[PDB]
Amino acid sequence: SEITLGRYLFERLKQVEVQTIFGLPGDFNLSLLDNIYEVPGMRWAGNANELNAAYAADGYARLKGMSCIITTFGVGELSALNGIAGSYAEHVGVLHVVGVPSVQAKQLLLHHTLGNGDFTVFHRMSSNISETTAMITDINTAPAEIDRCIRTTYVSQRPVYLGLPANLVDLTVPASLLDTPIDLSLKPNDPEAEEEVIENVLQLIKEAKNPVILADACCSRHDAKAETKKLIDLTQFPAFVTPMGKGSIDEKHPRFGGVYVGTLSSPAVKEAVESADLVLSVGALLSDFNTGSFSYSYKTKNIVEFHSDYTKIRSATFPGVQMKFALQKLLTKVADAAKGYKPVPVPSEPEHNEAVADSTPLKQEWVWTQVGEFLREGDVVITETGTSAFGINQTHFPNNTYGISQVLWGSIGFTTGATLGAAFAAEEIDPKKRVILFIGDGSLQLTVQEISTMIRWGLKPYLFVLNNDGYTIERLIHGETAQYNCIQNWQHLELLPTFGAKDYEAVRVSTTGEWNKLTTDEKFQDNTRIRLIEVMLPTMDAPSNLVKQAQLTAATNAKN
Amino acid sequence: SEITLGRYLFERLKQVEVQTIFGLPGDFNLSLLDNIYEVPGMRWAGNANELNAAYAADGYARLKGMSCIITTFGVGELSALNGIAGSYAEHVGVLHVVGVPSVSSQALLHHTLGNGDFTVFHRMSSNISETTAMITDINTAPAEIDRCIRTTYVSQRPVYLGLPANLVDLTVPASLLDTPIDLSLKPNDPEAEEEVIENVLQLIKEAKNPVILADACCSRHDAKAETKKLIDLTQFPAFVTPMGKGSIDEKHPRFGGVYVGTLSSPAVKEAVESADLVLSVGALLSDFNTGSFSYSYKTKNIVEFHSDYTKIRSATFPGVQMKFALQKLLTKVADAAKGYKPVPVPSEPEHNEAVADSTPLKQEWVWTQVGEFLREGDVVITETGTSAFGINQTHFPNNTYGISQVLWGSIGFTTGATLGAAFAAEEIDPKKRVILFIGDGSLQLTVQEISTMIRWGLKPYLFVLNNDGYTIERLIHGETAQYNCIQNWQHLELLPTFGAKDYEAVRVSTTGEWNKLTTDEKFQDNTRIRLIEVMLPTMDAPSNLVKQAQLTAATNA
Ligand SMILES: Cc1ncc(C[n+]2csc(CCOP(=O)(O)OP(=O)(O)O)c2C)c(N)n1
Ligand SMILES: Cc1ncc(C[n+]2csc(CCOP(=O)(O)OP(=O)(O)O)c2C)c(N)n1
Ligand SMILES: [Mg+2]
Ligand SMILES: [Mg+2]
Repeated sequence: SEITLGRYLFERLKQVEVQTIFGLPGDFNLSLLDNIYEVPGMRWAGNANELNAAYAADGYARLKGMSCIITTFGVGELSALNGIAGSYAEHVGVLHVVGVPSVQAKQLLLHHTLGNGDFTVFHRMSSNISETTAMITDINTAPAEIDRCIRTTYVSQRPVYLGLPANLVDLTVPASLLDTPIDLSLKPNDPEAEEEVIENVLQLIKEAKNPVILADACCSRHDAKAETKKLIDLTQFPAFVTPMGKGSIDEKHPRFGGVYVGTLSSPAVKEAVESADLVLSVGALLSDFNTGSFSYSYKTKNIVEFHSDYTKIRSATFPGVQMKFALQKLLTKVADAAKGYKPVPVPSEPEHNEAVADSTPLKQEWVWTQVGEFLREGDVVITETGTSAFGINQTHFPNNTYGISQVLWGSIGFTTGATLGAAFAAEEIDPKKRVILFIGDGSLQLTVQEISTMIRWGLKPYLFVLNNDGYTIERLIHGETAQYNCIQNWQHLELLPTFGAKDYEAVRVSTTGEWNKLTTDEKFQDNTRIRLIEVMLPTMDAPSNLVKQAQLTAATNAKN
Repeated sequence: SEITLGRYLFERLKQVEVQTIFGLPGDFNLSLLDNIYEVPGMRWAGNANELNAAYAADGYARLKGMSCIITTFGVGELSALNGIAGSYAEHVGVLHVVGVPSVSSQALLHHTLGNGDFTVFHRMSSNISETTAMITDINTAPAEIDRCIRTTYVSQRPVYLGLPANLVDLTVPASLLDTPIDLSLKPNDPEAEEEVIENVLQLIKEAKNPVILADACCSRHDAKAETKKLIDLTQFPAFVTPMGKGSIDEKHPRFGGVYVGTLSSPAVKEAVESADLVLSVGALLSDFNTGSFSYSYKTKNIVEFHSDYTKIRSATFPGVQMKFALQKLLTKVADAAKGYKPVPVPSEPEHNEAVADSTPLKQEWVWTQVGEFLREGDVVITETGTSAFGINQTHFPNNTYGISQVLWGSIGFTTGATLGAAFAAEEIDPKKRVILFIGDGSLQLTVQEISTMIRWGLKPYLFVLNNDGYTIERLIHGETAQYNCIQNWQHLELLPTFGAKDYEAVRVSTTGEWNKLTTDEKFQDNTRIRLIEVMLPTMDAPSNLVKQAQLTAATNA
């Protein structure tokens, strides 16, 4: 009893909960894609381009655990690379399958049209932004090679490149291979290295007078949210998230003290974290840097970083000591270690805006607080590079909120595709889960067509478009009135019906009363159709600590 | 007297006729961009994404001879890579300038892979560049900039120039701008050239059925007049590849149409495949396979004039340059071809038989009818899909500039190329029309670049072929597969949705409707941007594609 290697791919992807496939068809993947329609519960998104496809795969992988995008040799694969790179940078498990010319390599050479002298060139380009690669050449090893690529994607949480020649996808393999699951479990830690790490961490905890816990980008990605909650529970140490970590600590926890954004933190959060004599960083990735926007660092060097891959203690690096296992062992002994601790109180924010007149023009500082009233448990909140990403750091999340904000890679446009991916993933998880996008008017332009694919599948995101007449975040750094910071004015309300939407809402809000009227309405709160909310904001308006920091950078002689 | 390195770049660009700069701003290019406004006459396109900006730079370079796209470190530059690779594949001179971190911050996490390797993106682009520079020394920088510009224009392939943010604000003597960049070619080694010429002349002497074939680099490397003289003096049949269409002015009695290898017409296929010598001008590749056709010749007796070298049968003559070598050949070639006896060459109908105005539009009808609309000086842009194949049957007036990316074949390219070509055209002559045929499927990939056309008040004709999906793909495999289907868009609403105030958007479904629009005197003048949505059956295509589809249906039975 045999199945094609093509069918085998998708049956595997199904076993690991990948149901939606991203990409575009082309010369070398059409017979491959035919298998999707024969695998119960698999679908093909039908993306509007390959870059967006990759962004969407990234968004889907963030919620579901991994994802698969399929492109074609040359034109499709090169179009996806920025998506793939951002997934690599932010540790998101994206399987990138590339249909290539059939396997004296006459067919590859006739089809290979770059006119360089090398048909491996695209593979070699992808290698730079891939955990591993594979180019399948042999039917007899192909099943194992695909299993390895899927396992690696999942376990390492980084992109994997899989080249599938057209002629191999049609060859058959025994169906019975599917009856043995892909091993998705992490390799155990080294008992001796782990034990050393744990002993040192316990000793540092015993010795600290003002320890804090800092959840970062990989806390949730590597399945350590529970472990982290437990760490806060057993220690009672003040707990904070970085902007990439937001949602990884349920924010109603009594010990949750807010988001640490460096010099952009509230004064109290800044003092709370920067006064710490020990930092336990869980899922660390965002570890210390500089940007023309914000200066993230000024703490102690007494840090313990549980990275997914290794652990760092002050200066020492214990390679191969993995976060989740290392945390679990630490939990068996951490209550004792922290037994000597008197609970320093945590920073708090005002929970609501002050009441103002309904006529009041919308401003960002007000908006970001007010979003807190609309959010609910189970929401997915996506924020684009630009003022949105900075603004969301002040917003109060309910319990069980999944944040997506691409703080490290910072590719504007990402979020329209990420919204698509997340919405597919969220519908598979719970049809009641809402996906809420905040995207700038500038960023929207780069990837706007992926709205079309949301309509195509009857997906129901809230698309809050922030209309401030261009690239405000860039205006604040340089060229406040430069033509390169301006954009063509689009009719945002007309986007949905221009892409064929029949069942949608498109509304513009310019005031506090308008915002409230829309967002407190019970019908709007139900995820019943796709909606675009156009939010009219002043061009130089931005979250306050950002504005203050912009005035700082501009005053100082410190530079690049 | 001193100017910034940034200002120097843009002044050097102005001297080589680059007036519009493509790209998107970002973290390490903002101070660079400031310089644009300091240089009289230069402008920043303001593109809607970096992929489209690369597609636009490519269209711009095709018309003006070279272009410049500027992107930001990591996120900008990697978005543009498919645009660059296409310009590499088809020999288009695109300068990709990337604003990078200063050479003393590196010495950031935002937009890097997390490894501290700040060279990974430059190394990625080196694979699809003629050459690269990463500038680190203010003292050598003007020379490195000139080198990159020269190699871009001379080699007609992309060049990658990395510019650290600290370097752009540093100063260089303005006096350097007073000596031009040298863009000239050295003459050929006379020995090698004499050898190529005598060998080609013998081949002509001995050939019974020789043909001329002009490909893309005939135009790119400025061999059009030499190629015309070749046809005049020899009276040999003369064809173009799809990539080279427009390279031979089609009103020449010896022009026999377009050779598309296995997808050529019966008559063209036979005229080329029975040749006992092919004189190829500007071949990109004389051998390649597409998802749609096979391209090759029957004879081993192939002469290839390339920009960089010459090939005769299996022998290569490195450094024997097309233009100089063709000029030398023409002095002797009438004598070599003295015996040749002409004959009619193949042709396609110039006109359609009159039919009823209610006649629904079909592809075969439309591609011939386009010939009635075109005029001398037009730029005619066709997307990968049915359009690229149908245009091959359209008669081009003299001096028609075709853009059709048949070799790289990346759908979506033409939306950007149309922007780039429309800027370049406006710089050449505001009255030169830019005419695009793009499928509904390809439009989706790069649609937002319509916004940038509107922004600059550019006035292209955008013919959108609505056949409800990916028809070329349907004909190959998966006729009714969901992956060949697309979300249906309201094309007539694209222009106003992207902020167009002065535009037309019209839908044509019949022969009569087509004719009322295109014969309208006012329509024929490029007074405003236009979208024309052309309604076509789902499985309709030019008859070569239809024939191929029935061929593999009656077969595989
Ligand atoms: C692909 C890509 N191109 C360019 C940039 C540089 N960039 C960062 S923010 C930004 C402007 C964002 O504008 P908008 O979405 O309108 O945000 P806001 O006005 O709310 O700041 C740009 C161009 C980038 N990060 N990624
Ligand atoms: C960037 C890219 N992605 C995918 C492909 C594969 N491809 C070739 S033609 C085609 C369909 C084009 O459809 P459309 O523009 O509507 O043209 P039609 O054939 O219907 O006239 C596709 C998906 C490609 N060539 N380039
Ligand atoms: Mg904006
Ligand atoms: Mg189509």
